[PDB]
Formats: sequence, structure tokens, C-alpha cells
Amino acid sequence: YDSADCYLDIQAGSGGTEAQDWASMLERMYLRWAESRGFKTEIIKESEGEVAGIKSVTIKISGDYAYGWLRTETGVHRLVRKSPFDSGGRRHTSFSSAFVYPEVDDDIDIEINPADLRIDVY
Amino acid sequence: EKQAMEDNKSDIGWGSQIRSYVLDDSRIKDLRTGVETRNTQAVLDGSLDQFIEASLKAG
RNA sequence: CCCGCAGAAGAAGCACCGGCUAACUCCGUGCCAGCAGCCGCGGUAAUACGGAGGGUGCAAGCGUUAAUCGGAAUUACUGGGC
RNA sequence: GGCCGCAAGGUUAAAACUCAAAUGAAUUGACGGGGGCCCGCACAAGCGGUGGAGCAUGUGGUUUAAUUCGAUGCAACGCGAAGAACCUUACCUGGUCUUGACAUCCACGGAAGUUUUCAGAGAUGAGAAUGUGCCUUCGGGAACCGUGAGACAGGUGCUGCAU
RNA sequence: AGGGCUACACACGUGCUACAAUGGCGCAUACAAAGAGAAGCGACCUCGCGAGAGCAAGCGGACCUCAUAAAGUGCGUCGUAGUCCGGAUUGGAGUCUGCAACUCGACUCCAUGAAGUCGGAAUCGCUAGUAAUCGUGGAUCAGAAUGCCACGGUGAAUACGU
RNA sequence: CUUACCACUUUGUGAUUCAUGACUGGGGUGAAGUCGUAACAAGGUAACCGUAGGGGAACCUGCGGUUGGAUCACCUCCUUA
RNA sequence: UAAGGAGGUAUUAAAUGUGGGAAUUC
RNA sequence: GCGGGGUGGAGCAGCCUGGUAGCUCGUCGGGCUCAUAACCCGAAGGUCGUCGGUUCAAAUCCGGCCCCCGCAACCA
RNA sequence: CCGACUUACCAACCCGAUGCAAACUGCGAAUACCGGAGAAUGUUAUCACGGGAGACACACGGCGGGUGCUAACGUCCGUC
RNA sequence: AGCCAGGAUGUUGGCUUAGAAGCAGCCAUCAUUUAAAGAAAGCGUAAUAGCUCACUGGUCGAGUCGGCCUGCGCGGAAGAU
RNA sequence: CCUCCUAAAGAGUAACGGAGGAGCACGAAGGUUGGCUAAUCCUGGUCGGACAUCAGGAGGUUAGUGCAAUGGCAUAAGCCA
RNA sequence: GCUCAACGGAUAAAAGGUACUCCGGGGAUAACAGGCUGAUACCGCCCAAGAGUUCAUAUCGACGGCGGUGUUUGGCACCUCGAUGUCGGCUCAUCACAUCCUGGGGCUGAAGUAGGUCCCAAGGGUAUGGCUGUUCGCCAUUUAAAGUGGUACGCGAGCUGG
Ligand SMILES: [K+]
Ligand SMILES: [K+]
Ligand SMILES: [K+]
Ligand SMILES: [K+]
Ligand SMILES: [K+]
Ligand SMILES: [K+]
Ligand SMILES: [K+]
Ligand SMILES: [K+]
Ligand SMILES: [K+]
Ligand SMILES: [K+]
Ligand SMILES: [K+]
Ligand SMILES: [K+]
Ligand SMILES: [K+]
Ligand SMILES: [K+]
Ligand SMILES: [K+]
Ligand SMILES: [K+]
Ligand SMILES: [K+]
Ligand SMILES: [K+]
Ligand SMILES: [K+]
Ligand SMILES: [K+]
Ligand SMILES: [K+]
Ligand SMILES: [K+]
Ligand SMILES: [K+]
Ligand SMILES: [K+]
Ligand SMILES: [K+]
Ligand SMILES: [K+]
Ligand SMILES: [K+]
Ligand SMILES: [K+]
Ligand SMILES: [K+]
Ligand SMILES: [K+]
Ligand SMILES: [Mg+2]
Ligand SMILES: [Mg+2]
Ligand SMILES: [Mg+2]
Ligand SMILES: [Mg+2]
Ligand SMILES: [Mg+2]
Ligand SMILES: [Mg+2]
Ligand SMILES: [Mg+2]
Ligand SMILES: [Mg+2]
Ligand SMILES: [Mg+2]
Ligand SMILES: [Mg+2]
Ligand SMILES: [Mg+2]
Ligand SMILES: [Mg+2]
Ligand SMILES: [Mg+2]
Ligand SMILES: [Mg+2]
Ligand SMILES: [Mg+2]
Ligand SMILES: [Mg+2]
Ligand SMILES: [Mg+2]
Ligand SMILES: [Mg+2]
Ligand SMILES: [Mg+2]
Ligand SMILES: [Mg+2]
Ligand SMILES: [Mg+2]
Ligand SMILES: [Mg+2]
Ligand SMILES: [Mg+2]
Ligand SMILES: [Mg+2]
Ligand SMILES: [Mg+2]
Ligand SMILES: [Mg+2]
Ligand SMILES: [Mg+2]
Ligand SMILES: [Mg+2]
Ligand SMILES: [Mg+2]
Ligand SMILES: [Mg+2]
Ligand SMILES: [Mg+2]
Ligand SMILES: [Mg+2]
Ligand SMILES: [Mg+2]
Ligand SMILES: [Mg+2]
Ligand SMILES: [Mg+2]
Ligand SMILES: [Mg+2]
Ligand SMILES: [Mg+2]
Ligand SMILES: [Mg+2]
Ligand SMILES: [Mg+2]
Ligand SMILES: [Mg+2]
Ligand SMILES: [Mg+2]
Ligand SMILES: [Mg+2]
Ligand SMILES: [Mg+2]
Ligand SMILES: [Mg+2]
Ligand SMILES: [Mg+2]
Ligand SMILES: [Mg+2]
Ligand SMILES: [Mg+2]
Ligand SMILES: [Mg+2]
Ligand SMILES: [Mg+2]
Ligand SMILES: [Mg+2]
Ligand SMILES: [Mg+2]
Ligand SMILES: [Mg+2]
Ligand SMILES: [Mg+2]
Ligand SMILES: [Mg+2]
Ligand SMILES: [Mg+2]
Ligand SMILES: [Mg+2]
Ligand SMILES: [Mg+2]
Ligand SMILES: [Mg+2]
Ligand SMILES: [Mg+2]
Ligand SMILES: [Mg+2]
Ligand SMILES: [Mg+2]
Ligand SMILES: [Mg+2]
Ligand SMILES: [Mg+2]
Repeated sequence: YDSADCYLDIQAGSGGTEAQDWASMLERMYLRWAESRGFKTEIIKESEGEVAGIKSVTIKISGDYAYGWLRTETGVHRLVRKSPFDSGGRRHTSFSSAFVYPEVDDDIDIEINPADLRIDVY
Repeated sequence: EKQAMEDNKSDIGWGSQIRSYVLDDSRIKDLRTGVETRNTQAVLDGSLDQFIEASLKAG
């Protein structure tokens, strides 16, 4: 399925609000990379964190071998930076997950072959 | 199939990282391939081609 | 048990070194790999992980685990409290 | 489980598992939509503004080959910058060099220079005239230009959470 | 060397200029302080509508130059209108600096003549020579201030009280 | 040979203990989720205890009890020395 | 000046803040 | 078979009686705050299920088609 | 602001050719119907007025049709 | 009709294919040797191969071929005393 | 109740056959006299556009009829006075 | 002066239940069975795109077409309403063949074993239980096989009565 278009799902993780901000950063990064590759992106769904960032986002990527180019980014991305959401400015670690799956073709509806059915009347 | 994929998805937490972005040390390292860069700003701006090409070449 | 023969010739390892607890540095590593009796150690300048040099303690043994008592006055008779 | 109760429940009374604490009093602070007393354009009493408009200027964001980098509650945002056409400039595109634009040392040459020519966007490359001096045991040497090495130079590269 | 740092659907901060009559315009005419100056300040005179140009004094300055302060005052006009308010934008023609003003300088002349008629929620500064308003100079600097630093002119209101 | 006693063995019905069971109750734990903010200050309606009712949840309300609750300043008037 | 008694004072509103913190010690 | 419905992102109005789309939340911009919520000041967003007809003109009236609801579906 | 090219392509009107129609007709029968004339034939077979009714569940066959499945010994019309 | 000869060459036409030789296709589909021999009509081979065959010659010596209109028949054609 | 078809070229003709309308309107929308001729498209033209009003051309009732359908309507039954 | 619109208008004035029921009638008219039909149902055949590595026809067979049976659900309302008792079971059957087993054959993508598919063949044979009133069906375990149907969905003047 490397040639097919793909869907990218980003979900915040252990960092909490910092994780949601990191998820927003990852979303911006992947959108910029798609622009650089010339692929077309749209936002199917999004859930924004209340304080900052996004809790989750689903993006559709369309292009030549989009799934092939993006499939290796699936996993959890670890971020280490002085959390802007800590009063003491401590160095916290946040986690965000990117999952890439191909755009499945719509199934052809198959009518029930009448030779596959047994009908009983009683 | 979807539920098997959800159970296969590693939890978003400690120890499940495959790409570490440490901004204080100004280092980004991919755990799978070992590719490491210091231009964190470029990578955040979208210079993912190095990591993606490395992963594809590794296969 | 004794006498004679030959040549240093045949004979040293194990644990530990952050505190408790005797014994410290370099390199690797980078909340990973790992350690851990307790407190804890590791997130890129680690005497705590792993290797090395040095050192400390024991020794044909040295460590780990299991077990009992001690320390535990932590069932207090000796010998406690409300 | 037992006993008691009409019931609600009472009474008696564990274990597994888990943690390295839980706790009492007092001490120094900090905090209180606790108290008291003071003060400050803090209110109050006023005057003039900002938020609307056009323009300037910084920022963010976006864009871009690059839009260099930093500042980014009060205490960043006409801030570093008391002044980006070139230079600046640290950025980008292209063209170029590799002991080197900037130093010291060694060797080797050539005074320093000055004037030109050509080619190139320029860096630069090639050539042609012209001076060949100053200290000076005719040993010279060194002001200065090159060439050849290698110790080195060089970096406004990262870490202001090592200073 | 050329380009970018000057981009531009947009959001914010800090500024300048206004929305007029306590004003605009025209003529005339008073009163400052502080400071800069030698690859500099540059008088005068002549030319140009003008920015400026040519020639050329003086001054390392209480001496010469920058360099008439402006608000003000007197007279006249405008008579309330998007105006004789506003001066953005744009076209044409120029000047100067600088090798070089296309990207991307400032200034001048002619034309043009936008929004804006006192600004929602909200928010700022100031207690006296202060606020407000009016000019002037300096550094940085070849050229390039509404920014900064400084200097004077006029010159208030209010503070019951906590 | 017979009787008595008696082992194996058989039947019925209980007790106890171990394992197991669809489902169900609560408990402990967690480097982030969702809904609130119940306590700690007078924690913004003092808190807590017994009991009862109600409510997504911390909880609320009634009745009685405890202090293991904070504050207690200031103005005016009158009287006495 | 001291003591006692009485009356008035008073904010309606105000939820929340994840996860990486001691060199200064013979 | 007989009735209803289908309208900004969500839930409801507007239909009857043709001329015109409203409310609440939500979204976006600016405030307040150290910050978020709450709160305050502003904006935007539906050509009305889908076709067709009728009309000068249709969210509205009529007819199909699709989806959703109700009822009914009996004696047998 | 203009606009330039090209077409997997789709095509109104118009022109040429080919069909279709219960609710189409620039055409159009056979029959049937109305009226007039004439002969022959018919026990007036015709009409009017009066007395007495019955009947108003039809069936099949033919032809022309609606409906149904160009089903029914189906159903509903027209006509013998 | 049989029957006897034959039934060649470039050349396996190339591509795509896994292989593709007439015979998976795609894809061209020609000229040469001439009596004639298809870049193949069928069978066949994993592919070839092989087997035919179309075409053509030679012996035997009168019909032979396959459409059109039409009459009568045949199959299709299974049920319960 | 009205219009068309079924309905077989006179009238009439059924079905829970196929399609639609009516339960009004108008003192002018009636009477008469005089006059007039449509839809639609094309070209040109201020705002003005696919579509307003104006001018010309093509066309010839494809319009119109107060309201369904049918039959009519130019001598108009249509439009104006 | 009437939506007397059930529009030749019963009255000025009117809804339902009856499985507690009753009378007069109707096979003029439904429920069962028969009849006509055959849409549907079941069983065949025609064409051959394709599936089957190649290869339409070993086995299947799309888009379409033509039949047979009566055999389901129906249509009609011809018989019976002065009465033709009904699902399943039980007992007892009888016939058809569109054959489930045993018999005979053709082709096979038939090595053998074991199958597939079609043709001939009706002599004989062709389960017991769990659940349910069940038919049907699922399940357990057998068998060479546990056939498909007609017979008023055979059979209550033979039984049962869930
Ligand atoms: K290292
Ligand atoms: K004791
Ligand atoms: K009770
Ligand atoms: K401003
Ligand atoms: K410092
Ligand atoms: K400014
Ligand atoms: K410029
Ligand atoms: K003007
Ligand atoms: K303002
Ligand atoms: K200057
Ligand atoms: K409480
Ligand atoms: K309390
Ligand atoms: K609830
Ligand atoms: K009579
Ligand atoms: K008839
Ligand atoms: K007729
Ligand atoms: K008239
Ligand atoms: K009636
Ligand atoms: K009744
Ligand atoms: K009853
Ligand atoms: K049939
Ligand atoms: K039949
Ligand atoms: K009967
Ligand atoms: K057989
Ligand atoms: K066989
Ligand atoms: K048989
Ligand atoms: K059943
Ligand atoms: K039978
Ligand atoms: K019967
Ligand atoms: K009988
Ligand atoms: Mg020690
Ligand atoms: Mg160890
Ligand atoms: Mg460290
Ligand atoms: Mg180290
Ligand atoms: Mg070690
Ligand atoms: Mg032990
Ligand atoms: Mg003891
Ligand atoms: Mg004790
Ligand atoms: Mg108990
Ligand atoms: Mg005030
Ligand atoms: Mg503004
Ligand atoms: Mg910047
Ligand atoms: Mg830096
Ligand atoms: Mg400033
Ligand atoms: Mg530059
Ligand atoms: Mg370059
Ligand atoms: Mg610091
Ligand atoms: Mg440059
Ligand atoms: Mg800048
Ligand atoms: Mg100056
Ligand atoms: Mg005015
Ligand atoms: Mg003006
Ligand atoms: Mg205006
Ligand atoms: Mg002050
Ligand atoms: Mg000023
Ligand atoms: Mg509380
Ligand atoms: Mg409380
Ligand atoms: Mg209550
Ligand atoms: Mg008491
Ligand atoms: Mg206690
Ligand atoms: Mg919350
Ligand atoms: Mg906290
Ligand atoms: Mg409308
Ligand atoms: Mg009658
Ligand atoms: Mg009758
Ligand atoms: Mg009749
Ligand atoms: Mg018939
Ligand atoms: Mg009949
Ligand atoms: Mg026949
Ligand atoms: Mg007629
Ligand atoms: Mg007729
Ligand atoms: Mg009749
Ligand atoms: Mg009749
Ligand atoms: Mg008239
Ligand atoms: Mg007339
Ligand atoms: Mg009637
Ligand atoms: Mg009776
Ligand atoms: Mg009958
Ligand atoms: Mg019947
Ligand atoms: Mg029947
Ligand atoms: Mg009948
Ligand atoms: Mg009968
Ligand atoms: Mg009888
Ligand atoms: Mg047979
Ligand atoms: Mg027989
Ligand atoms: Mg026999
Ligand atoms: Mg059974
Ligand atoms: Mg049973
Ligand atoms: Mg039957
Ligand atoms: Mg039977
Ligand atoms: Mg029966
Ligand atoms: Mg009988
Ligand atoms: Mg019964």
C-alpha cells in the first residue's frame, strides 16, 4: 500500500498539557513536511487541549506514495525541554504518538449468490 | 483487525520513544536508525527527509 | 613416623570501593543499558551503570540465596506504654 | 463466622495485597476571601491620552532561496540596533581558496614599491613597464612581498541550566 | 557578485499625524535655552519657484558657522463643509549623498486628494514649572528619525479623604 | 458345624477444608485522561463525631454533641469616678 | 483619663494550576 | 395503508397564509488573568434532503426520489 | 484588463434520413347512424292510449376493448 | 471424397513475458524459394518439439458443394389407483 | 358537479380503469361603438446586469382567454378607449 | 334561511362492545379441502461473456431467452354454510420418479482409494434419541442409505388431543 494516500493521527501522551503542546508542534512539523513534498493535507478531525495545544488530530495526506513516505513515522516521539507550563521552569519530558495508516479502498458490494442460500418455508 | 492494531499500538509513555527531540542539548536522535542532528529548528520546521530516507534505506 | 633426591621448581582466587561500611580516578554510557539491603543511582561532565588502572576486606576459599537468634527495650519477666 | 436487633445496624473480629513512611509537639518562613497600624498617581479628586483612522516602527504568524541571530508576564515587543542600498551581515544563491582572510615559527626566494595590460560580475588568473633603497664586521641582516611544508590558525558553531 | 534582512490574507505593542474655528491659510512682527563644527560648520553674493548649485568670508570658536525659535501678538480671510479640515496614496519632473537610490534613501516642485467628524469592552501617564502643548540641538551617521538623549517657551486642573 | 468379637467393603445423610465458576461487591496501585473542588486560611456555608434522609462524585441537609475553629477592631450616644 | 451599656460597620464575585528541583557539608 | 418530519457545527423556529431565514449553544477576533475557564465587547457561518414542476417570484405550494420517525397491519 | 490554444468530451436551433403514441393529426376508410325516393315481400310486422304483469343475480361463444400475467371456467364494458 | 506425393526461407516477425518458437497474448503480419507451402485454421508441447492442416503437384475417372423457397416427419417431451 | 381518454368516425356506454379540476370571480371582467394585434429571439442603446424601459429586424399565434381540460377564437372570443 | 358534501336530502335531534350471545338467511360471500390459472415456487433446457494456469461447455456459468410440474405463496370465487371436522403425533398404508442406498453405464481437471457430473434403472431397503404442541430445524450417536413427492398437504363412523 506504499503508493496509496494516508491518514496521520497524532495523540498527546504522558506530558499532559506539555504533551498536548508537543502534539501541536508535531502537527505543524508534519504539515510543513507535507507542503515541502507537495502533498495535499486536510484536517478530518481535531480535539484541542483546553489549556494549550491539541489532544488529538486526524489529517488526510494525498500524494504519490504518501503512505510509503509517511509510514516510517509511526511511533511515539519523546520531547525534552523546559516545560513552559511549569512555574519553576523544570526540565520535563513529554510524549506524543503519531500513527500512519493507508487509505483503504471502498469495498465492492457483493449481492448474495442465490446458490449459496437454502430457504425453508414452514 | 482494528482492535488488534489498537492493542499493538505501544502506549504513549516512557520507554516507547523512537525519536528523541532534546532541545536543551540541541540534539535530535532517531532510536531505530541512529541518525542524529543538531538543527532542531530545521527539523521542527519540517526537515524530516533525513530520518525518513534513513528509515526507508534501512527497510 | 623418619631419612635421602631434585629444583622455586607443581600450587590464588573471590567480593567490594556514594552513605551506612575499610577502600577513587579515567573512559564508555546518556531515565538507555543497567544497579539496588535501605536511602537511592542513570534523562550528555556518573567515585552508585559497564570496562580499565589503583585500592580495601577475606582467603583455598569468596560471594549470593534460604533459615534461626541478635541487634529489636519493636510483646518490655528481667525490660515499654495509653 | 458467631451473638444481639423488627429493621437500621450493634458487638466480636481477620487475611491477602501495598508503601517507606503515616504521626505528635514545637521552630523559621510563606500564605489566608484572619486581625491591627502605616505608606505608594493605589484609590479618590482632575487633566490629557490608548483601544477606532492613515502612516512610522518593533513583534508574532505566514511566506520565502534567505526572509541572520537574539529579547518575548509586570521586568520582550521605536528592545541588542547611538541609525541593513553596497559595506554592515552574522542569512540565501552562485562563483572561488585550503597552513589559509587574521598570528608565530622554518626553509626558500625576491627592497619596499610604483605603473600598466588583458580576462572575469568580482574574487582572482595571466602578462608587461618601472624602482631596487635602509642598517650595513661586502657575515650582512630586517621594514616588506611571495612560494613550500606542519605545529597550527579560524568558527557571530552548541551549552546563560558549567562560568 | 547578486539577492534577503524591507516579503504580507492577518493579530498585538510603542509611536507620529489628524478628525478642525481655543482652528486652517496669507501678510507683518516680538521673546529662548542648550549644543555641534576641520575629509567639518560654512557666511556673503549670484543663479534656481524649490530641494539645491557656483563662487567664496570667517571659525578648532563667549569671536565664525550651523541658526529667523515656534507657540504668541496685530491685520485679513475662510463660516462649518469631509470643508480653504486631513494629507495618505499615486502620476510626472527634479536635487543631493554615495562606485552604485530597481528590489530598498531622503528631500523639492506640479498634479492627485484615501481613511478619518473624537474611537466598544478595556486600558495608560501625571501632584507644579508637573501634565498638556510649542519649538531647538545632539549622538549614531557618506546619505538616511515620527526612535533615543538633551534644551528651552507658554503653562494648567485636582487631591475632600483612606 | 454354629455363635460372639472384628478387618476389608457397601449405603444414606451431615460437617469441615481445598480448588474451581458465568456474573457481581468493594479495596490498593498508577510520572497524563474526563467531572467537579470536599478538607487544609474564617479554605471562602469552621471543621469534625453519632444518626437519618437526599444526591454523578467529592458531598448536602436535619437533630444532638465536641473544640481538635478564625476574627473580635472602629465610630456615635448615655451613666459613674 | 479610666470603667460599663446600647446601636452601625462588613465585599454579591472569586473554579483550576499535570509530569524531571539542593552545589552550597570538616 | 395512514400520518409526520429533513433549515448555519448541534438542538429547535420560520411552511400553514409564496416575497422576509430567527433563538440557544457552538466557532472566530479583541479584552480581563501570571495563565485557563468563567465573564465582557465584537464578528462569521444555512442559497432550507434530492430532484423536478407551478409561479413574475417557492424554506414555504405541488409531484417524484432518498433518509428518518410514528401508527396500522385484523377475522384468518 | 485582455484573452490564446487544444480537445477522453457533451451538445440547443437548423438541415437530411428512421421509428413510436388511449388521452398526437397538415390525412383517412369499411361499417354503423340520420334523412329522402322507389319496387317487392312480410297475418301491422309501426305508433298512440288504456287493463295485467314479470324482470332489474345472468352464463358461455364470436368480434372490438379496459383490467389482470397479451393468467383464470377471472373481472368490467360495447355488439351479435 | 479418399489416395499418393509435398506442405519451404529470412524467421522463433518482435515485445511482455517466467517462458511465448504459427498456435498465452500483445503485436506487426511482409518479402524470398515457387507447383505450393499461413508470420498460420485446428490438435499438441512447460517451452520447443511434435501432429495436422490451408496451399500445391501426381495416379483414379463423374459428378460434387452449400445455401434459398416450400410439403410431411424426428429430438427437445418427467407424476403420482 | 365539470374536461379528456377508455368509447369500437351519430347519441350513449362499466370497473377500487388512466389523467386533471369545481363548491367561485366580475357594476366591469357586462352592453355597444371605434380602434388594435401576440410569444419568442436577434441587433443597437445611460445607470441597466440573464431578465425593466427605448429603436429596428426576424417570426407568425409557437401568444392570450379570471381559474382544469377539450372544442373554439383574426370579422377575432385576445388587447385599448 | 341547509358542507341536508352519504350532495334525489330517513329525524329538528344519535356512539361503541359481545369469546355470554340469539334469530332469519347465503356456498349470491370469506376461512379448509376440490376446481380453473400458474404471477410466484420447484425442476429442466437454449446462447455463451467469463471462471477453470492453457482450455466456454471436467465442474460451473454472467447478460438474456424457451419450457415442464402442480409443487409452495397466490389470483378467481365454480362445489359444499338444512355442517366436506383441522396442526402435529400414532396405527395402517398406497402410488410417482424429479433415485438416497444397493444394480448398470458415459465423461472426468478419472493413477489407485475416494469422488464429481450426466444417462438407464422404482426389485428390495431407506435410524434412534436431546429441545419444542410442533411441521421445520439445530444438536448427539448410528446406517449401505437415513430420498423427494402425490394420495381431502392420505388416514379422528381407526386412536390421540399437546
Ligand atoms: K559523552
Ligand atoms: K513490665
Ligand atoms: K422497621
Ligand atoms: K497606536
Ligand atoms: K551571569
Ligand atoms: K512613531
Ligand atoms: K535604494
Ligand atoms: K479635498
Ligand atoms: K484613540
Ligand atoms: K546624518
Ligand atoms: K464542608
Ligand atoms: K476548620
Ligand atoms: K446521573
Ligand atoms: K301495457
Ligand atoms: K360478450
Ligand atoms: K367517445
Ligand atoms: K369598453
Ligand atoms: K344518503
Ligand atoms: K355494536
Ligand atoms: K371475553
Ligand atoms: K408454467
Ligand atoms: K394446473
Ligand atoms: K359449509
Ligand atoms: K446408483
Ligand atoms: K460414474
Ligand atoms: K426402487
Ligand atoms: K420453528
Ligand atoms: K408417502
Ligand atoms: K380435507
Ligand atoms: K368419514
Ligand atoms: Mg569510607
Ligand atoms: Mg554493584
Ligand atoms: Mg549530568
Ligand atoms: Mg562520565
Ligand atoms: Mg562499576
Ligand atoms: Mg538472611
Ligand atoms: Mg526481646
Ligand atoms: Mg512505646
Ligand atoms: Mg458480623
Ligand atoms: Mg481615579
Ligand atoms: Mg491604531
Ligand atoms: Mg527575528
Ligand atoms: Mg545563540
Ligand atoms: Mg523605548
Ligand atoms: Mg547585504
Ligand atoms: Mg555558496
Ligand atoms: Mg541565568
Ligand atoms: Mg555581500
Ligand atoms: Mg528588521
Ligand atoms: Mg550632527
Ligand atoms: Mg464639523
Ligand atoms: Mg489643508
Ligand atoms: Mg468617510
Ligand atoms: Mg510623586
Ligand atoms: Mg517635539
Ligand atoms: Mg472548598
Ligand atoms: Mg468549608
Ligand atoms: Mg438537601
Ligand atoms: Mg456531653
Ligand atoms: Mg488525631
Ligand atoms: Mg478540572
Ligand atoms: Mg501543583
Ligand atoms: Mg424565499
Ligand atoms: Mg338490484
Ligand atoms: Mg345487476
Ligand atoms: Mg353482463
Ligand atoms: Mg378469458
Ligand atoms: Mg365469467
Ligand atoms: Mg414435435
Ligand atoms: Mg361516439
Ligand atoms: Mg360507434
Ligand atoms: Mg347498456
Ligand atoms: Mg352498465
Ligand atoms: Mg366583451
Ligand atoms: Mg370591435
Ligand atoms: Mg344520492
Ligand atoms: Mg343461525
Ligand atoms: Mg360460489
Ligand atoms: Mg381455497
Ligand atoms: Mg391452490
Ligand atoms: Mg362471477
Ligand atoms: Mg367439492
Ligand atoms: Mg344434507
Ligand atoms: Mg430416471
Ligand atoms: Mg414395477
Ligand atoms: Mg424379477
Ligand atoms: Mg428428530
Ligand atoms: Mg419434550
Ligand atoms: Mg397439494
Ligand atoms: Mg402428509
Ligand atoms: Mg391431512
Ligand atoms: Mg375418516
Ligand atoms: Mg387443548
